[PDB]
Amino acid sequence: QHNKHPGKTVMFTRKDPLKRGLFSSYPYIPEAGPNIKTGKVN
Amino acid sequence: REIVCVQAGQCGNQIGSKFWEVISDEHGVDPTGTYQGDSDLQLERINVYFDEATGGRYVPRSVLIDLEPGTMDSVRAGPYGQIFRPDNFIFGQSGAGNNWAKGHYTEGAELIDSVLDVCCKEAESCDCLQGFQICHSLGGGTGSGMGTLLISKLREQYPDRIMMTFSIIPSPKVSDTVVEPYNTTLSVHQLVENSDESMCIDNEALYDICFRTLKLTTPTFGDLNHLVSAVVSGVTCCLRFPGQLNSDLRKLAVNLVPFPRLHFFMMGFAPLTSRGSQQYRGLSVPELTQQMFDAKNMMQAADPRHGRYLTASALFRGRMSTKEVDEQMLNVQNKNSSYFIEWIPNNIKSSVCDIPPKGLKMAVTFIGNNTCIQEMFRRVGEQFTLMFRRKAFLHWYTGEGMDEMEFTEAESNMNDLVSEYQQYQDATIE
Ligand SMILES: Nc1nc2c(ncn2[C@@H]2O[C@H](COP(=O)(O)OP(=O)(O)O)[C@@H](O)[C@H]2O)c(=O)[nH]1
Repeated sequence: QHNKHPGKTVMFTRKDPLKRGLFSSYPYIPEAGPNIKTGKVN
Repeated sequence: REIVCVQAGQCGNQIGSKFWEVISDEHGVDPTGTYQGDSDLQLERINVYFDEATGGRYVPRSVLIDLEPGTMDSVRAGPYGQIFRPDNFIFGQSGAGNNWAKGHYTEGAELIDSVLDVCCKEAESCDCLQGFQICHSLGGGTGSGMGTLLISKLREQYPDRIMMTFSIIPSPKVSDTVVEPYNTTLSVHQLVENSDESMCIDNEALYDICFRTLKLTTPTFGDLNHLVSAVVSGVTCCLRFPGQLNSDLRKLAVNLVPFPRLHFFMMGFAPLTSRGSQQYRGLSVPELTQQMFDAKNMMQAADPRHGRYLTASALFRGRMSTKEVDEQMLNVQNKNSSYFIEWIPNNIKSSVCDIPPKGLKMAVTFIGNNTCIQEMFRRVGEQFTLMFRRKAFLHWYTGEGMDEMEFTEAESNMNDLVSEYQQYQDATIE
């Protein structure tokens, strides 16, 4: 029998692990009188 | 920023021979010593490991010490043996006998003066000296005794530099030497006071690496020593080539050691690919990271799942984005948060270098500081106590002149190191 390393794999990763490629995202927050009178007269 | 190498004993001389073959290949140095390389990037840092002799030649900054010249005759007869300076070979006339007391006290005091004169001549020649690098086994006789003697003398001479050791440690399943527990315990006692950073390798882990990962049909010690030479030449790569995030041996020490006694690390090298499967997996930073954390790729018997990481370091070689490195290190820290010590906010340091090793698109070397190393010392202390209570082979050491009190000091110091690791593993914020 061949001997073995006594350590088993636990840590796992993946490619492109971030959400939508962004580290973090901000939440959405919603949102007188009469004038002077004159004219031609006589 | 120059490194000085010391090779001691049979294991040290053989690993050194393979290391200098790998380094001469990466910088394009002919075995005659003539530069025949093809890029200025190779020449501009050649001084880091080679001194220049007249009319083109380069000589390697290494001291070879052994008590019987048989191994040295084998390395001088080897294909690159001519490069070594004849005056750099120091030898006695009788072997160490695998006995620590003989190697440290009788032939040690006889030869040590010539080794210190060669080491001082080699160190002073540097324009600015970086730390020393030593390769030896702890289970042997001249490796353990002369390595720890020379380390103590160099620490007296050059206390402000770095002291780095690569060390072979006894396998948990089969011994290569019967008196291994005494030599290992006394050597670890010497190292914890004198050393700044120490890497430990089990031959059993390299055998399992070769058979399971590389599926080699008939491996030889040249392959194991090539894997070791690859990681050894990789840790220093950022010292001697340009990159987007430079790093240095002192920066690794400053980021890896939280407290001065906790300086023992695990080592790994990632791009090992099986002899018939390269078509099944493309090179990528996630693939290197996945192999990087797989315990199958670690060169020690202890497993991370029984401990916690205080700190870790990854050095990347190749043309790659910094975003992928940072997000991979964040994703691994976030997804496996229970295996990282919580009172440190980030345990991994990253570094990026532009020039990969020849024939590989990318490579990374991994250094890890994990509390599971306490399990190895506890096993060695158990075997030491079993042998010492019955005086199993003690008359050799006592007949050479050792006081029994030295054995109790080394046992107490190793037991306190195990206790300190156990206390830091179970510490809490409160
Ligand atoms: N990886 C590796 N281990 C070796 C080599 N030669 C010896 N060893 C190991 O080192 C230990 C023997 O120590 P040794 O070098 O003989 O001590 P010395 O007698 O003082 O030189 C055993 O565990 C061997 O398996 C080698 O070339 N490579």
